[PDB]
Amino acid sequence: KMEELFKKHKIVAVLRANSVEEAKKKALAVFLGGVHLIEITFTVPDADTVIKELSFLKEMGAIIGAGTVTSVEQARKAVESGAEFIVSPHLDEEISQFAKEKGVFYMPGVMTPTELVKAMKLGHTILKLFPGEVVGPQFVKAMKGPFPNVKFVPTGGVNLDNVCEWFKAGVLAVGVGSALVKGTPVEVAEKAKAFVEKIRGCTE
Amino acid sequence: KMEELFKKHKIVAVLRANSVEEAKKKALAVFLGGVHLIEITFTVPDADTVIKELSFLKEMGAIIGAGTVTSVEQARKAVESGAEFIVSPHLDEEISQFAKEKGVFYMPGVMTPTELVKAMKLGHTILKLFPGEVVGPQFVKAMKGPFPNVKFVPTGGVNLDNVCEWFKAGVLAVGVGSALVKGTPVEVAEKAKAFVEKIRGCTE
Amino acid sequence: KMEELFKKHKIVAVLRANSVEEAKKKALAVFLGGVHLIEITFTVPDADTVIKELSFLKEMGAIIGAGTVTSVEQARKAVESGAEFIVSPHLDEEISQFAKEKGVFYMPGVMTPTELVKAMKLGHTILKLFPGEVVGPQFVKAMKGPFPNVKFVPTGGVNLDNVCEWFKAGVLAVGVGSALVKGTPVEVAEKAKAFVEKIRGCTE
Amino acid sequence: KMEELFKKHKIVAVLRANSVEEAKKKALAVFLGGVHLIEITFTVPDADTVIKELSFLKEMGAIIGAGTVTSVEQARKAVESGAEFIVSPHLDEEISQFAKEKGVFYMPGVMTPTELVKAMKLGHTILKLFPGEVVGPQFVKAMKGPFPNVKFVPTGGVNLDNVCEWFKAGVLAVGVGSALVKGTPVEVAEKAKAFVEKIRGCTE
Repeated sequence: KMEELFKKHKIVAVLRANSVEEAKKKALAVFLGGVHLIEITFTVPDADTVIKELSFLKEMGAIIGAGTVTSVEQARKAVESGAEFIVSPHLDEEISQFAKEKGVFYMPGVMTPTELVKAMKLGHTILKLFPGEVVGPQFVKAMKGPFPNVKFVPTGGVNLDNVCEWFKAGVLAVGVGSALVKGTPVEVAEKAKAFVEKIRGCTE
Repeated sequence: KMEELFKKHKIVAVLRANSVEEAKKKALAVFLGGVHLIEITFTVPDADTVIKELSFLKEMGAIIGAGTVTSVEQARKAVESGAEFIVSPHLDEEISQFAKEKGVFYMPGVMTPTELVKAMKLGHTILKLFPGEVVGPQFVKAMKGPFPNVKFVPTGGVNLDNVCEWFKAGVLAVGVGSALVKGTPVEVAEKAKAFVEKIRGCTE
Repeated sequence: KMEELFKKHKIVAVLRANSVEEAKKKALAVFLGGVHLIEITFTVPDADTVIKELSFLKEMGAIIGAGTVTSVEQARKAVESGAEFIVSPHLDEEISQFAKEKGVFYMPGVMTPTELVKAMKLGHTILKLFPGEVVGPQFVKAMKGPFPNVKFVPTGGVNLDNVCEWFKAGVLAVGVGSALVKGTPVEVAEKAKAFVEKIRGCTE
Repeated sequence: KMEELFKKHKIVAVLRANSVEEAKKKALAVFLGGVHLIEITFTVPDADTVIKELSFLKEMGAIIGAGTVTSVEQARKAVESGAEFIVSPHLDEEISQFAKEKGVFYMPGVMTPTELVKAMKLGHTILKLFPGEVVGPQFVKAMKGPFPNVKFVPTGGVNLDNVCEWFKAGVLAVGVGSALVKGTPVEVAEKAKAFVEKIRGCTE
């Protein structure tokens, strides 16, 4: 179900903020701009409170998840607060097992073929590629040969100029951080609209 | 308390829409653009449902009221759904009495000196001026002589070009309909920001 | 039935004259020019005699009514003389009740939202807007928001240059006085034809 | 008697001031400039004292009345202080009845055909038109058709440029406020002379 949501929506807002209020305002702004997949990172103060207080957006068709999850304790708080997916920057076997037992989609971060194969052995075929700005679209193209069934969601350095190159490399979706979420709520809503239009114009 | 909110915020979004979903999206858009006073008109389908489902914005500092109220039945539904103020296009003695008994702020609409004096005799000193595009800022200036203590909130034809003329005439606030609320959610948020900046630039 | 006649014919001749003979000649002239709705105003001397003596035009498809009715006494004389509709410059509760008891269409005049709501509470949804030259087409557009089911027939200052602006504002019909009825019988018949052609050219 | 004074003098000074002393100085200035009808508005501090202290000007042929009367209490104080006429911005049934019982001329303010007909039913045929700057000379021309016997005294926005247009529309007299009464006593006397000369030059 989560794979079909990533495939349909093609973009995840990777939300970093300095407060609960700033995070909520930015989550609303990206949703009003047409971004339905919203990742509340655990670098946001009280990220569990932010996820819980955004739960009303699910009735409007938002999908609220947790990102930068680095412990089972954080994964637990995220799920208890109503996170619909979990994202980490790394591969975490304890978070993988916890997410499997809870029936919650987990997207581990990988950077190498060895980490990719470890993630596959834990049952993961949809992988965060992080940092995307270091490995680039070339890594995604290289992995298509030996790993044809693995799908990537790159995070890091995705912007309006390179987003169509990522889709041409064969990514499932993109995780967009500062290029989307940096600025005032109005500028964030305008950037969200521009990303949705740019992605549509190179994936239809 | 409601007078000080009108004086502080200086703008009310007069929200007309064809559905509950459109009304909610536009209410969020004006709030994200910095408009805190939001009038859900009873020409919106299920306007009571819209008011109830927007109640979470009150925790963010939105003030949600009802507009185009033309019966005590509509006034009751609005208050039960959590409306914080009532607005009508006309003077209504039954709505005035009901609002007084409920302890809810009522802003009747007036167009004439006779209707103004009737509204004052019912205890109203803050009056909707409607239609504002017919009577203009000249009516507000004319009423300052005989009625120095009456304050107006004009509705109808208020736009970015004339809003500062309304404040120069001595209005308390402005009710803005189609010039703010018409368009996509993104265009409505941008127009809300432009109205807030324009009003600030001629009232500070 | 009267609503469908106003909707079909789109124009009422508002007939003012200084004698019975002048009124009859002008009523014939507007009818020969294609205007079927003819309002004999009670500012015409012996207006009841004029209505009675024009009764033969009903067999030709003219609809003869009374205008400038300001008392139940005048309303009675108009109906007894065979008036098919009553028009007043104001809202009159006694004329409203009398017209309801007689089963005769009454079109009250209104200028304000408060008078409009009073007229609606008396069962009137088709309202004379008077004076039309003071409130303009902007008033009709403003009333469409809060009062979508109310239909206007403006009277006062309607002419060949502005008649299409009134229809674009969403009026049901127009009441035309001096711009149609002033002049010789020949000039009145030519003006009637010009109004019918102008209205057709912007309402089809 | 008051109708013939309005018809003869054609102008009423509508006197607003911030003190008894300023009001008296301005009343003297307009009288020395040839304006005999002087309306002391109840927005003047101690307006009853001003009327009483101007009573000596009646021996010189000044006609001193009260304006902006909005209660029977104010009407009583005005009459007890020697007001020769009462003016209000609105139609007031209690002031109408009180003025009738006292045998004092009352000129109610009206803005609509409905208020006009209410004023006529209370015995008033000479009406203040207020605010004159909103309804304009076009309203006076429109009322001549349905209400040939009603006479208007417009107040609000009357000045040296438009005063002759008001007389061409068929007003009985004009009420002149800020265009006459604003300035030093010398400037007010010069403006009074200029208004009297301008009115004479378009009404003789």
